[PDB]
Amino acid sequence: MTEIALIGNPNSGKTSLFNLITGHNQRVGNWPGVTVERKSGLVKKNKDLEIQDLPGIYSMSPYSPEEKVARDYLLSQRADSILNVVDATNLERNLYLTTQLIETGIPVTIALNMIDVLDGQGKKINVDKLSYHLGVPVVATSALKQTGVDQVVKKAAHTTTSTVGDLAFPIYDDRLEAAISQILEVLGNSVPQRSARFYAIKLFEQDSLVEAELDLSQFQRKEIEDIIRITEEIFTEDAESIVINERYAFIERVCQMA
Ligand SMILES: Nc1nc2c(ncn2[C@@H]2O[C@H](COP(=O)(O)OP(=O)(O)O)[C@@H](O)[C@H]2O)c(=O)[nH]1
Repeated sequence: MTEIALIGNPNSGKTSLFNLITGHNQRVGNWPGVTVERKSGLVKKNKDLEIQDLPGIYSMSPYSPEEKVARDYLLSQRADSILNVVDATNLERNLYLTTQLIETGIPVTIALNMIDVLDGQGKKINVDKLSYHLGVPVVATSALKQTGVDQVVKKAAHTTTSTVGDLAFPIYDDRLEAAISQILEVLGNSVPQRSARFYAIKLFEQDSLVEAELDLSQFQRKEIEDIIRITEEIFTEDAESIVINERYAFIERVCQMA
């Protein structure tokens, strides 16, 4: 019925949560022809929902096979929803992947895990103000104390590709936004409308996998090269770095509440 994808940074509490949600309704196996573990399973309480676990990754780079597995699954549109496990204690760095996940076009829910530790240190997070400015639902969870779990799985199940109409994509500096829009318009119907922005930013970044597994015309390829060149001249920096700078700048802007 409903396909929810669990993903986040290594040691954010993925396995911990995954175990509490699925119980022993788990199946361990293979991603095709890749030396990467594949596990999935039914939600213990709502048996019509299935959770597909994804590799612990810091970002959708084209290098490690763990990230090719994650990129491919989330762009296959098999998942109805993305349940993002975020470490509360290292909130800033965790959101880096989050911004990339949102761009896939599959609705993202944040399980702000390890909320118990946050209290011990003294640091606080405004869950309401964070959620709104980030544009995604945020449910504080603790895999230790076992709080927020059922509340986040419920949120995830109701935040799907068939429920969500308006998807707030992280808006960056106008100069980069001009480029994304220029790449998008040129792409036309060559990319899935949902994943359009993911592919657009990946083409700007000059991503190996995206370019290779996309049959773009001579006209399209030339136009995308021009846009990249001029944007590099405007920012006086390479395309990969403009995007990295823009993600963190957005992350600090969102942390105007935290
Ligand atoms: N205090 C606290 N610890 C947690 C919580 N969730 C996970 N952990 C701890 O995080 C460590 C790694 O958990 P794990 O699920 O393997 O992280 P993963 O690599 O994302 O799967 C373990 O030692 C857990 O005790 C939590 O909500 N609160």
